[PDB]
Amino acid sequence: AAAPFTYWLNPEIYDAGGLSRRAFPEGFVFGTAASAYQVEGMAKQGGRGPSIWDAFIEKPGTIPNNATADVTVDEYHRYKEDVNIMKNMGFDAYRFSISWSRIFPNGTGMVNQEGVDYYNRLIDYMVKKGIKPYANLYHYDLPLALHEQYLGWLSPNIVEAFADYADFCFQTFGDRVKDWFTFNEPRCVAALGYDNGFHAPGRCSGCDAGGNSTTEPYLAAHHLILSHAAAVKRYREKYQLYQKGRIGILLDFVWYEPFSDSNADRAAAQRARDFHLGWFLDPIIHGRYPYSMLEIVKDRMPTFSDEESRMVKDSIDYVGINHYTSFYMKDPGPWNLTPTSYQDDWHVGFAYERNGVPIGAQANSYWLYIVPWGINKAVTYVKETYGNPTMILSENGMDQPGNVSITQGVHDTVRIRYYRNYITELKKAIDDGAKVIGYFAWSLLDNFEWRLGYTSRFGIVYVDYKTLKRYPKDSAFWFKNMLS
Ligand SMILES: OC[C@H]1O[C@@H](O)[C@@H](O)[C@@H](O)[C@@H]1O
Repeated sequence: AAAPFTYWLNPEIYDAGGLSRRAFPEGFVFGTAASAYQVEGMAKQGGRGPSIWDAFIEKPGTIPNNATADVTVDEYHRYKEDVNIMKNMGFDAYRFSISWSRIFPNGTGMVNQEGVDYYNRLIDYMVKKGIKPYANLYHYDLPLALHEQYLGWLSPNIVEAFADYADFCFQTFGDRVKDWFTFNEPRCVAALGYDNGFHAPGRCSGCDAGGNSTTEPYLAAHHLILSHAAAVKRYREKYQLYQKGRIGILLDFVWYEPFSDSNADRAAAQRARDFHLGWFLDPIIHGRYPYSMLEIVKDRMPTFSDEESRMVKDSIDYVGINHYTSFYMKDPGPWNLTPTSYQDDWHVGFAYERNGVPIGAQANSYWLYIVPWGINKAVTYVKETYGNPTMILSENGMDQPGNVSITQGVHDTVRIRYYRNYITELKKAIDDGAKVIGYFAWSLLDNFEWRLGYTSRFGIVYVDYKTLKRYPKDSAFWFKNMLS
């Protein structure tokens, strides 16, 4: 049992700000989201082959305090408890991811039956408890074998490797999983993996592992798009009419607000949207890359053949938008001109304040600014720009510093205000015609936050890493109250 202050009843819990299920469309889904590597543990066990993150983690100094996700919050063994918390808090759904290398230790070939069994236990238990499973197929965890064989996303070989893996998952799990995502944040897979080397496999221009920031991110993104399209084709031709599910992709989207009303600032904000979201959503909706990207990046960007363009266009039933934050965008003056990096290709200036006033308070993470109206502007933008496609707001949340006690950690009033305000702004966008059908908080549990390790807590449930005990935060109860 914890210190007395743990059990103070935060009155913010009961201020739902006017929100309930009645403020949302009939059958609107409220969920939480996690990922295999961040929550499962058993990284080197249960027959799981290693991923790129397992080798990347081995360089000392990469994770703070050289922490690993070998155990993390141990959802492999504690999945029943986690599902029960989800149910008790009133959630309808859980978006989780399947570990490619847990099913295919070598990426292709032999199946790890022990991994298959785990996901079957997990899915069977969610169905038993009335939590809808939303399965994401890839969450930063490429099997290491594939990276060793042909450098993973940088080779056209990855496309059939992935499609076959997707295919197997549909065959095996699709009798009860009716909601699929191919990828989480392919932009990040490409940009962090191959532009700045911040994420595995740590490739970039200056990087230890080698790389080329001018070409490799574009090559990676191209094969991610082809792999998504190839996977969806399997689903549609072989499973969809029989299983009656749906398939989409999850795309991160930072809102870019023009800094001023000038043509140049307004154009800069559009350019950033092109490179951030358009990069993936233009091909999926129009069968082609953003014009700006083609004119700036020229031949450093691959092109789709006519056959590819047809496979890629309309290759979703819905799009998941992951949204956290917003920045101001400036025209940065005259552009160079000589290729440097995907990020430099955007040719923009970032701004985090205007007239001495910050755009929002900062969460723990260096990148996260709390800007509730950004979620409204983002959703309206995809509605207007893309013919109002069916959307899931597939991630939203914020982090506390990792190094806080149970007692301090559970009283997360800042997160309550975060969710109340963001969900209010999302509601306004729906009232004005946006076709959103679900919302997912990141995340249920404090977990392994990639390069930040355990110095960042995103959960609505506090996890003591010493004991692995769960303590619902005030924000979990805020949801419980709002959802009934
Ligand atoms: O930063 C919080 C979260 O944001 C998205 O990238 C998620 O898909 C996770 O990978 C991550 O933990």
